[PDB]
Amino acid sequence: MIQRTPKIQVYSRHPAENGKSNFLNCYVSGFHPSDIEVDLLKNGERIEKVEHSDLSFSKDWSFYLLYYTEFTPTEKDEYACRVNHVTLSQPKIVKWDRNM
Repeated sequence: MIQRTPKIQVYSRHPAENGKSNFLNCYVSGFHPSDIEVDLLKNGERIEKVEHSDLSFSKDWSFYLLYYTEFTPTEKDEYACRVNHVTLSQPKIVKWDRNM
């Protein structure tokens, strides 16, 4: 058996073909086993509509998830990624740095 804690990155991107749109991304990387729970949060509340959830693996024991959706941030709103995994005794919450 092998288990690996995910690395978690939270960041925003504008698609270059449509630069006015903005996407909030979580990249949850290098984890094993593949069982996982991942949410985007807005002011502590789970975002129910997340448009994209893309899972892949490299080696048979390394999984990668890109979880992202369109959003319109304002400076009053706080966003975060919340991940649960067997390697994490408590849910891990990674705040979005608004300059990233």
